[PDB]
Amino acid sequence: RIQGAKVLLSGLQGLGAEVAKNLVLMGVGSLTLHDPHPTCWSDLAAQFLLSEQDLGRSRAEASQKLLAELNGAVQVSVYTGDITKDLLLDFQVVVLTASRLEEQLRVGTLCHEHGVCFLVADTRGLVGQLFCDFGENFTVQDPTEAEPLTANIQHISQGSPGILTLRHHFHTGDWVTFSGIEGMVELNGCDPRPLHVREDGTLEIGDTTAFSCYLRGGAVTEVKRAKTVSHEPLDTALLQPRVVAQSAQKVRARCLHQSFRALHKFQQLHGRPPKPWDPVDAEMVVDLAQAMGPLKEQLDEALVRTVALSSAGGLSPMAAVLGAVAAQEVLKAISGKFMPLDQWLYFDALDCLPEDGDPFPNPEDCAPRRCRYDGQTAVFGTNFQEKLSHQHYLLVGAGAVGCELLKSFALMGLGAGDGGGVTVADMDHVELSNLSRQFLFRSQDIHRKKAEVAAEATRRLNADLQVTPLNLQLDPTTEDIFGDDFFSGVNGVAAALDTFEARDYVAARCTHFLKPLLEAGTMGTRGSASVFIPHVTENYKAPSDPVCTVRYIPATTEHTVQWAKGEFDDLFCESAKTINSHPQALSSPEDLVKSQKQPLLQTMRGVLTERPQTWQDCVLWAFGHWQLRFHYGITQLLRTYPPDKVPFWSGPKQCPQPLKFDASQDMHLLYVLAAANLYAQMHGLPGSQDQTALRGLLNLLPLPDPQNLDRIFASELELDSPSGCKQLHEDLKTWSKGPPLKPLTFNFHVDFVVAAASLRAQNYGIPVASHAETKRIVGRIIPAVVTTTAAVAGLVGLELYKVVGGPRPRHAFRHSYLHLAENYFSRWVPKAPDIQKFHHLKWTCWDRLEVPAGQPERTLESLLAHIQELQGLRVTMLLHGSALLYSAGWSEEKQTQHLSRRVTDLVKKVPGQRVLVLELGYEGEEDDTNFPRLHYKL
Amino acid sequence: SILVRNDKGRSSPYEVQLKQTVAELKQQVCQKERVQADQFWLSFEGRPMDDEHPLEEYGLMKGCTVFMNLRLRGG
Amino acid sequence: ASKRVAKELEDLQKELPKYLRNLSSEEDNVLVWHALLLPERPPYNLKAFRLSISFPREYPFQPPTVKFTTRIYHPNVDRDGRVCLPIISKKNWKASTRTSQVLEALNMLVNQPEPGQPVRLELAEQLTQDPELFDQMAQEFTLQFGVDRP
Ligand SMILES: Nc1ncnc2c1ncn2[C@@H]1O[C@H](COP(=O)(O)O)[C@@H](O)[C@H]1O
Repeated sequence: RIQGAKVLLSGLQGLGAEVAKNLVLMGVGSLTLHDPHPTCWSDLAAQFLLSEQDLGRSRAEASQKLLAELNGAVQVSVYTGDITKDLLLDFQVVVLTASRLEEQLRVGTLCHEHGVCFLVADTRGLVGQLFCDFGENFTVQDPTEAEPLTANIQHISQGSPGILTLRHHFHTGDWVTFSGIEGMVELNGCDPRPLHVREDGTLEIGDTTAFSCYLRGGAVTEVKRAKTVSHEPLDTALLQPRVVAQSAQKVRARCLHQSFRALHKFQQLHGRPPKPWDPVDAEMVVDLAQAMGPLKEQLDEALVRTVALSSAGGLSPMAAVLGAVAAQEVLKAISGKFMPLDQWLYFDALDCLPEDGDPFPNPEDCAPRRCRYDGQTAVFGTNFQEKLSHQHYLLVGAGAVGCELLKSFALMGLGAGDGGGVTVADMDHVELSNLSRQFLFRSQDIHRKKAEVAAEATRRLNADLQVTPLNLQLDPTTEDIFGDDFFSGVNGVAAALDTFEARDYVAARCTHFLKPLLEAGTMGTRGSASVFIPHVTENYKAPSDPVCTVRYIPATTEHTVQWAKGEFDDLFCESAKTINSHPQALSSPEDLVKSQKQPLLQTMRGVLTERPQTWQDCVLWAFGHWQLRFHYGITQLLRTYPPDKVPFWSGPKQCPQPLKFDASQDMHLLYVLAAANLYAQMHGLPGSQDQTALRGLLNLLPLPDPQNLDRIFASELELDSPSGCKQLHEDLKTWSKGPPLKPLTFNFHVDFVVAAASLRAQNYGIPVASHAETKRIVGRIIPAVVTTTAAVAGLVGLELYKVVGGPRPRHAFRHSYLHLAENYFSRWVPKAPDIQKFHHLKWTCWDRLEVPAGQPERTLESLLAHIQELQGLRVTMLLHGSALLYSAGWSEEKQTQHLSRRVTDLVKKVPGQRVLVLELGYEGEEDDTNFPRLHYKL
Repeated sequence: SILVRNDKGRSSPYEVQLKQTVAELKQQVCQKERVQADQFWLSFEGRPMDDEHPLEEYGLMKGCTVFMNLRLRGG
Repeated sequence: ASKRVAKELEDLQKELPKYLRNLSSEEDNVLVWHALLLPERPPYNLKAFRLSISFPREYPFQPPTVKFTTRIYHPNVDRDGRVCLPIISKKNWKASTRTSQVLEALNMLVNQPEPGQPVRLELAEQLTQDPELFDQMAQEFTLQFGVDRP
C-alpha cells in the first residue's frame, strides 16, 4: 500500500536525512529530495549522508546516491527547482525541514487547500518542533497497534437480542464479525453487528431470531472501525497550538512554541540565525517572544533565553528522534494506520546542558571552526568535543539500535581522539532479514559478522574514531575478554540487546564495574531508553509451558504451536540424530531397552516397515502419521476420558473430535505435502510440489480404515518391554544400512507447523493462528520498526551527552518511554536507589565491601572477623556465586576446616581475575535480603 | 474507579481506593489483562508509579486514567 | 539467588522429612540437589528413588525442576523422569513457596496418584481400568530397577 504514495522532502539537514533514511528503509516506493543549499560544515555533525568531500555541492544531489544504496526498490530522486503548486500536486505527503516560516506557511496553505498531507520538522539545538496537517477529513482505519482480539464461542442463543457464551474483552457499541460458524453458515463473513456487554460476562449481538441452532466451534473477531481526524492549517495552528503533552508539560511545550515563533521573527528581522550563545541575540529573541502575547499563565523568559542560546546547533540524536517521529507520521499518512499527532509535538532536551551553577559555553567558545562538529560545538562547546573524543565505549549488540547508535557515535565524534574509541560486540551474522530494517548492511554483507560490517561502515561514516569489532557475545562464558582489564579503559556501556537475560547480565556487569549503562529496547512502535548511573539512579530490573498439559489438552494457541514445534523437532531433527549417533540400539535390543528411545524410532519407521523407494511410496507415510496423530491418538484419549467422564470436559475444557481425512480440503493436503517433503529431504529422496499428482495418489491409494494401526503401532504399555523392542529391531534391521538421515533444522518448514497448528486449533476449538502469528511464535522473531529504533537510539545518545558531561545530579538524567502508535512520549526523572536498611546497616544496589587478600593471603576466619568488625554483624553464610565457602549451620569440624583454608583454596582461580565477588549472609537476616557483595581484592 | 489502558489499546475500568497501594492495582491489572507483573509498569500523567507507594502520593483523581507500559524485549 | 537455596538446603538437612534421605548438593553448586525419595504406597515402597532438584538462575521467580534419575513406572512422571507437580508449575509458582512444600507435594503425588493429570496416558488408563495390573507392572518395574532402601 505504501508503494502507491509519493513523498516530497524539502530540507536535507540531518533531520531530513533521518526522515529520508527511515522512509527509504521502510520501503516507501518513491521519494523526492529538495535542498539546493550548498553543504556547509554545520551539517556534517548530523548528516550521515554527506561528507567533507561534497562541500559546496547540493545536499540533496550528493545524498541521493547514499539514499538509493539503502534500498534499491525505492525511487530516490532530486528536484532542483522551486516548490511550486505543480510540483506539490504530484505528491501525497510533503515534509519540510530546514525551511523558513514564510515558506512553511506558503506550502502549508496550498497543502491544506489541495488535500496534500503536510509535515514540518525542525530541530534547533536541543529543542524539536513537529507539526502535522493531514487535512480537514482524514480517515484512520486502524487506530490500534495490536491485531483485533479474536475469540471463540461456546454457545449461541437465538430470538430476542442473543446471548453469546464464550470459552478477551468487549465494549458496548463495538462491531464484531463471525468466522468458522457451523449451523449459521450465513454468518461467515457477514456485515459487522453491534455488541452489548452484560454484568455476568455474556454479550448481546442484537436480533438473531431467524438464525439456526448452534452446532460447535465458531470464532468472533471485532472489526477496527475507522475514525475522522480534522487538522487546522499552519496559518492558524501557530495561534492555537494543539500540542500533545501531559497536563504538566503543556505550559513548557507552549513556551517552546512561542520560542520557535520568536526565533522565526528573529530570522525575518535580522536575516541570520542567532550567533551561538550570544547574549545580545538571545535577549532580542526574548524581546520578540514577549511581544507576541498570550496564546489563544506567564511566559518563561529564562526558557526562551536558553533555547535562543542553544538553538545555533544541529545534533545527531535530536535529528534521529524527531525524524523518527516525523517518518512514522509520514507512514501514518501514507497507509492510514494509527492515529496521527493532533497538531504539534515539542521535544525538550535542554537537560543535556550544563547545570545552573556550572559555567555555560562562551559565545566565542561555540564559534564555527571549519570542522565536522561545528553543528555540535555550537551548543556544547569545543572542550566538550575534546572530552567526547577521549571516550572509550562498549557497545553491546550490533543490531538495528546498535547500528543507529554507531551512526550517532560517528557523527558525535565519540572516540575520535587518542585514548578514545568504541568496541562493538556481537556474535550473530548478517541474515537477509536484517536488511531493510537497518541502513548499515548491503548485499555484499550477507552472512558476515554484524560487528565487523558495522565497524567498517562506522569507519566510513567517520574515519577518526577507532571502532574495534569483537565477534564474541557478552555472557559468563566470555569473561576472559570482557574482564577487568577491558573495562579499565571503558567509560560506559550502550546496550541494544535482543533479550531480557543479556540485559540483566550486562546490567550486573555495569553495576560491578561502576560503568554508566544506557539501555535501549523496542517492540513494535513502543521503545524505551534508560540510563543507569552508579550511585545516582537505580539498577536495571529484568522480568523473569510444561508438556503436562500440552501433550493431551492444549488450552491456548501457544500450546498448540509448541506442540507442533516439538513434533517437528522430534520427527525431523532429534530422532534422526538418535538413529545416527549409536548403531548399538539397531543391533542389540538389550541395549535398546536401556537406551529408552523406542517411541520416536517407531514413529519414524512409520506405517511402513520397508524403506521408502519413491515419492509416490513415501507420500503414504505422511498421511499415515496424520491418521496416527490426529485420529488414533484422539480416539484413545476419548475412550480413556469419555465425554461423561467423572463431567471432565466441562468449563474451559471441551470434548474434542477426531479428524477425518479428505484430500480435497486445503489443510489436510498442505499437511501431507509438507510432511512428505520434509521426510524426503531428510531421507535423500527427491521432493516434489505437484499438488495435483499428490492428490491423485492420495485418492487412488487410501487406507481402508484407521483402526488397523494396532497391528503396526505398539502401545506405550508394550514398547517399554522386550516383546516390543524385539519386533521393533526386526522391522528396523533394514534401516541401519545406507546413508544417515539428514536432520532438518527449522523447504516446507513453516507449512508443516502452520497446517498442524490449524488442525489442532480446529480440533480443540482454540483460535487458529495466522501465518504471520505462527511464524512469530515459532521463530521468535521480534516485531520491530526502524522509526522506534532511531528514536530510541537518539534518546540514548541524548543521555550519553549527559554521561560524558561529567558529574550530574539525578534530576539531570531522564528515562524515556515512547509509543508512536498513540502519540505517547514520556521523559521522567529516574528515582534514587532504594535504601535497604537492616539494623544499623544501610546500603543501595551499588554498594560493596572491598577487602584485600594481603601479601600473605588471609585465612577465611581472618576475613570473617574483619567483615564482622567492619559491619557489626557476624557472617553466617559466604558463597562464591554458587559454591558455599562457609555457613554457620555447619558442624564444627567442617566449619574449622573451611575457616583454616584460604579463599583462593576454596574457589577456582579464574585466570586474570583480580576481584572476587562473594555473596554474604548475616545473622537474623530476613528472607531474600540481598546484602552487599564482597569485592575481595587480590 | 479508574481506567487502565492496556497494551492492546483498550481502556478497562477498575475499582480501587485512594489508600489502596499500587501493588493491588497492578495485580488486578495482571489478573484482568492476563499479563505477568514483572513485564509491565504503570504511569499516571506521564509519571511512573512505584508498587510500594500508595495511590494518594500519585494523585489519582476520580475517574482518572493510568497507562500500562511493557518492558521491551529489544531490537 | 544461591544464598536462598543454601538456606533452604540448610533448613532441610538440619531436619529432613521422614520420606527423604541423603540430601546433598555437588558442594560447588548448591543450585542442584540430589536426594533419595522413600515412597510409602504399597507398590512403590519396596525401593528408593534417586531424585534431582534443579534451581534456575532465576530461582526465586522461576520454579525449580524435579526429575527422577531412577526410572519410575508412574502416571504423573514422564519417561525421562520429569515430574508434573502442580506447585512447581509456571502458572501458580509463587516466590513465597519453598522447596519443603515442593517435596511435600511430590511425596503426596508419589503416594497418591491423581490420574486426572496425565503425563503417561496409557499408564493412567491402566490404573483406572485394571488397577491390579497397574500395581503388578509398577511393582515389577520398581523392583527391576530401584535403589536399595537406606
Ligand atoms: N549477550 C549478548 N552479547 C552480545 N550481543 C548480543 C547478546 N545478546 C544479543 N546480542 C545481539 O544483539 C542484537 C540485538 O538484536 P536486534 O536489536 O533485534 O538487531 C542481535 O544482533 C544479537 O545477536
